[PDB]
Amino acid sequence: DLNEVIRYTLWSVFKLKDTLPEDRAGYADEVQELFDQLAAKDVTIRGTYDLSGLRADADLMIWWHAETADQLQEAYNLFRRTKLGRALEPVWSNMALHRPAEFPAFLADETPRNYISVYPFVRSYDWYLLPDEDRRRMLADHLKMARGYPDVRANTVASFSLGDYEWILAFEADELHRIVDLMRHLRGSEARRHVREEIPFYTGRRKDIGELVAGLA
Amino acid sequence: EVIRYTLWSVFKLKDTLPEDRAGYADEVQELFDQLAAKDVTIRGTYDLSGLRADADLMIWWHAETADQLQEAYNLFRRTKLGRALEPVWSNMALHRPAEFPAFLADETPRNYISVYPFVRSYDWYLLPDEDRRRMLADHLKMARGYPDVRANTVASFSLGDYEWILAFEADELHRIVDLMRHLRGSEARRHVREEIPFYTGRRKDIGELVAGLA
Amino acid sequence: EVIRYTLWSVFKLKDTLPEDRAGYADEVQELFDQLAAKDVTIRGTYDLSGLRADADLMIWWHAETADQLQEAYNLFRRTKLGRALEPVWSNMALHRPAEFNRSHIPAFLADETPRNYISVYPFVRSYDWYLLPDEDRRRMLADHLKMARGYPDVRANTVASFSLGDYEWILAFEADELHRIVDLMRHLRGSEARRHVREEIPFYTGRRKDIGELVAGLA
Amino acid sequence: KDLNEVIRYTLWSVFKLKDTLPEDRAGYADEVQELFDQLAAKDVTIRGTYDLSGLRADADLMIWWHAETADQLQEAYNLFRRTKLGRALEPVWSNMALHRPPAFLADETPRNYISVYPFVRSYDWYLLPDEDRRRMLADHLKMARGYPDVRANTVASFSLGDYEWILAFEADELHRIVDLMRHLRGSEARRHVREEIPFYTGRRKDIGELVAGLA
Amino acid sequence: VIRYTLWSVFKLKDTLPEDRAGYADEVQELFDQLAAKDVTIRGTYDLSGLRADADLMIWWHAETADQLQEAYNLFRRTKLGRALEPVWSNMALHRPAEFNRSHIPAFLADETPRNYISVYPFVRSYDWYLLPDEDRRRMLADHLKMARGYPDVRANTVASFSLGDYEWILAFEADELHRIVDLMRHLRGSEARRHVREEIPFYTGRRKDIGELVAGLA
Repeated sequence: DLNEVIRYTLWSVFKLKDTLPEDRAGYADEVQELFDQLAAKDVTIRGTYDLSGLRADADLMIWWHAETADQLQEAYNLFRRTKLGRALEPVWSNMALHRPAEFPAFLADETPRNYISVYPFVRSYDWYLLPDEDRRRMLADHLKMARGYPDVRANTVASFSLGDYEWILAFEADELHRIVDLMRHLRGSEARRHVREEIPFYTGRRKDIGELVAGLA
Repeated sequence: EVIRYTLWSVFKLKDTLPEDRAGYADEVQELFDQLAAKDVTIRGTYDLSGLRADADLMIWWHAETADQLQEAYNLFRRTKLGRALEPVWSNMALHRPAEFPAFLADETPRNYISVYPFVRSYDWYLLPDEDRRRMLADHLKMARGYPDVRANTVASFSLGDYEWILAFEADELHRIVDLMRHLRGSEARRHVREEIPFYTGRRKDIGELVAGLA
Repeated sequence: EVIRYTLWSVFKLKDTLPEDRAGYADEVQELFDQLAAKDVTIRGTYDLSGLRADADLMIWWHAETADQLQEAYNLFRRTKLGRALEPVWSNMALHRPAEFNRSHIPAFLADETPRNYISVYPFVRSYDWYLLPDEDRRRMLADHLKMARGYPDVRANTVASFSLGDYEWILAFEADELHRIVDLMRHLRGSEARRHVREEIPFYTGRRKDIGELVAGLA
Repeated sequence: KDLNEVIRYTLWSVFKLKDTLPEDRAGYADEVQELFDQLAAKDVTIRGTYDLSGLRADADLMIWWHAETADQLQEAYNLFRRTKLGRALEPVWSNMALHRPPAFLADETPRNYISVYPFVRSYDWYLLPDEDRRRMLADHLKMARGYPDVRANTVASFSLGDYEWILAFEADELHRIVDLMRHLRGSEARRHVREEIPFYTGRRKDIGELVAGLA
Repeated sequence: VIRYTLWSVFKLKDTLPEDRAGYADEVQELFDQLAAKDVTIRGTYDLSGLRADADLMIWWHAETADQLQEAYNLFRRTKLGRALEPVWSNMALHRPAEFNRSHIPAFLADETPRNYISVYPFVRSYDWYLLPDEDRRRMLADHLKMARGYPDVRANTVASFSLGDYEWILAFEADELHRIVDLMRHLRGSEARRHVREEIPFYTGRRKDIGELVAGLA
């Protein structure tokens, strides 16, 4: 059903060039105004996240999605023209596209969650060549191992050929330690034998842009 | 016979372009026009911004000699736009006969591009000829469902850090994604060492491209 | 089962501090005092300089929530000292239940007595480690404890960091004699768990110092 | 046998533009040529200067120089960095090798193009039975015989830097270097390789034309 | 018996002044003041040209890590220090060998000057310290035997576990640079080469007095 709708999704991570000015009046309002105008074009900002402290080279993440990649490219450059954007250096910006699963929470469920963890993913070279039953069993068993974490909202979106990775993953939860515990628990899944890359991790706190701007150095 | 070198040059903004960027695109378009008189072809300029944090612009250009493309590259870096950009990745390749090119036979424009380098496993070129022939033929068979994606694979041994540069051009971006996902099922995936960075973006005329960058 | 987030934040000098650095340390100590009043604990500040070309200072701070540590981090970056520094590596973790013991208090909350030196590094196990039969992992973890019994003067901290950053665990070792940390690490190269390691760098090692003497001694 | 007894250190130094050379760059090339002339009088040979621009984003210029001692090449390197051209450049990669038991001593005839890269063999390569190493180095020689127009240099660099060998290929037709390298992918020695990048490929140019053509 | 040793590598931010009078004198006076406090500067080395991202290395050692940290920061306040960017600085100390009873590191026993140096860090394979003791003893004995043809290359092996990213820092001092090259090539035939994970960066250069070193840098 919702697999026939096309939705590109972009996670854009920035770090402070140094700090924001002591007088940062208008910084958040300008960005909120941009986000409001993007919403008129059905470009959705799902959240802005404070990453500072949890990573030395990242401070802010924007999660935005739209029907086309071009809309998100325009949004990205318009953000970089804001006063806040001009105080930031781009760090990591990766797009993904909802594709039908072989055997999406952000489109079905918009209720806010306090924390997020985002990371890219690359499977082993053998993974897509395995017998269909191997991959089906392993993807099924990781679902069963995740059933104890219904409070963690999981997104896994295809990114082949949009960048350096195969999937981008995003986990949303109201309690940060539940993301930690989920990830630790899934280390016991057999699919862990078929992983090549899963960093960088960008983890932080969802905040409204006003509070986000006020809190950054 | 027909020697053609092909170069993909990727740049990122030093910061942003000035608010008043009048003449930035015109100067570059004038340069591309003069290069055309020298049979240096700009196949396209592409907006990479947003899809990568450390890249904003790609130029795909080709010529009969590498020297012509080096000259073109330096002339571009002297333009106002070139002086607002930092070089990120610039890699040349050369059309060579296949063991067992669409960018020269087909010039019709496509909306989107994906460019990435490629390095095979150490033993790939040592496998029995029939093994390579079989896997290369089977990846052709698997790509049959995507005739709307125009593929180029160009040899780059000794021109840089890689063995091949690949470029995929399509009017619908999701078709490039779907092709790449589908070819993950080819046995040739067992003989791969490197395939990044990926540079994917939207083909734009230089005026619109310059206007849209931060 | 009490949640405590712990953060190690590493910085390097942009250049040097000014010849006149009056009030640099005082401003930071005042911030640390205000944070302590809000139950944000600065366990230590450490001089890393010289032992690493790209690091000079580390702060170990911990609190009930990640958010409190994010606020502390940004407030530190606003100090004069903070504005003279470039962030290098900042990684958070928290104690979670061990697989094979019933301890629920991490060592750093149980023992806060001061130690002269520290070594901090992240850790990532082999892909197969958590897939091994339980008894194998139990045995190898038991053996690394047994091999560490000759080093009771090295205080060890093991805290989970899955999904908070690029790693699985953050480890910290606190000792009054720096060579005892070296000798411990060398000795544990004989543990079979070494066959199940993927990543364990960067190492940030240095001398615990009061912020006044730390600021005075930096270039 | 006057070949593998004469001592010769060889250095490949790669630079990139900090940004761009000035529009008025008169005297830049002449100052460098004057230095090269003074170095030749001290038996420091500049085998070539090469335009790498465009073929790599982080490289514009390479100098290949060689001398009887490493110290002479260190002096040459620093003197170049004091020229106006040198002060407009940032060092990128500079690696020395030492001729141990090469055509850069037997053949001075210019060639239009160069490809330079470092090399590290598998950990067990030097532990293989001598027959295996003899066979593979011999077969790889056989595979290169169709490319006599490509001049090959392989120079030991153990302990001078991060590598085991530095390789340099010189040819008048750039496509012949490409074709040689592709052909040698069929050599058994390819099973015993750990590292072979960065590649620095470019066009040999006199310093005047090189300086005029850089951004 | 405890002696920490530190190798600190720097690169020029750009160049030194054309008139750099006083640069070397200030550093030499710092070295003299440090020697009065039993902080030894074993050598300063010109790395330039042999590496694009390094120009100067200092080998210094002292009874405590803290003394070397102070020395490092004091050097960074000199005019020369302020013209340099730190690149790589790694500390180590001699610890008892597994299979010999020597307790004095070579660098404390022999300080006669040598023209050239090669310094690099080292990390063994994950299984190396898990091998049967006899296998490790045999391979270490064989690498000593293969080095017997190079008595003119002075070797130091110091432990660096937990002080940085490595297990050992190695230093080789010789009057003829080609002898270091030849030693390393020869030891590629040792069985211990099957048990290596990391051995770069290599910092190789010429020992110089600080005056001539400063004079020769760009």
